[PDB]
Amino acid sequence: SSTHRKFGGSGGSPFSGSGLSSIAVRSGSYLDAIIIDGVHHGGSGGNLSPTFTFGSGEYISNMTIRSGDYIDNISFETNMGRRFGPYGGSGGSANTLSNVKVIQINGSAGDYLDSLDIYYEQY
Ligand SMILES: OC[C@H]1O[C@H](OC[C@H]2O[C@H](OC[C@H]3O[C@H](O)[C@@H](O)[C@@H](O[C@H]4O[C@H](CO)[C@@H](O)[C@H](O)[C@@H]4O[C@H]4O[C@H](CO)[C@@H](O)[C@H](O)[C@@H]4O[C@H]4O[C@H](CO)[C@@H](O)[C@H](O)[C@@H]4O)[C@@H]3O)[C@@H](O)[C@@H](O[C@H]3O[C@H](CO)[C@@H](O)[C@H](O)[C@@H]3O[C@H]3O[C@H](CO)[C@@H](O)[C@H](O)[C@@H]3O)[C@@H]2O)[C@@H](O)[C@@H](O)[C@@H]1O
Repeated sequence: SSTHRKFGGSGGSPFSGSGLSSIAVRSGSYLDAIIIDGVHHGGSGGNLSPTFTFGSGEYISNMTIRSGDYIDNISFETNMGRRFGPYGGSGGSANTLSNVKVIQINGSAGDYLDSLDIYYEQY
């Protein structure tokens, strides 16, 4: 079994992540875009982060999202102890997925990343 949780506001066009082989973001004050398996969701503002490429057997085990009307910030840790971020600003409020396995990242995006809808197993 698994579950999901949504973060952020009501704007943007919905998207579905197509896998969890790599993640990058564009960010400034907010998350301008999330780039999942090379596929860009969001706008062209901000600056491009390095790409995080998951190794064999590697998955997101902890993730913190700051959000308000948009996604402000993302950070994550993997089951191999590697970290991504934080990227973004210090606005919004923080919520965390703790001791999980992320299986799919969906969301909604326009000029910014408005929302994330994270599907995961809770351990
Ligand atoms: O970057 C790509 C582009 O960048 C450019 O910048 C243009 C960018 O500009 C315009 O928006 C910027 C900015 O303008 C105003 O100041 C506000 O509208 C502002 O929005 C805030 O304030 C309004 C008014 O209160 C709220 O309704 C908003 O929800 C938002 O509110 C948060 O932030 C406020 C300021 O801090 C706080 O007071 C609020 O309390 C609230 O704060 C909460 O949330 C924060 C974020 O999570 C958090 O930090 C806080 O702690 C707190 O929790 C706005 O950002 C604008 O032109 C915009 O365009 C969009 O709207 C137009 C007109 O309707 C559309 O034509 C356009 O397609 C855009 O809409 C799409 O994108 C939206 C975002 O993804 C999406 O929601 C929407 O559905 C559409 O898909 C724009 O992108 C330019 O240089 C440009 O060239 C460019 O391409």
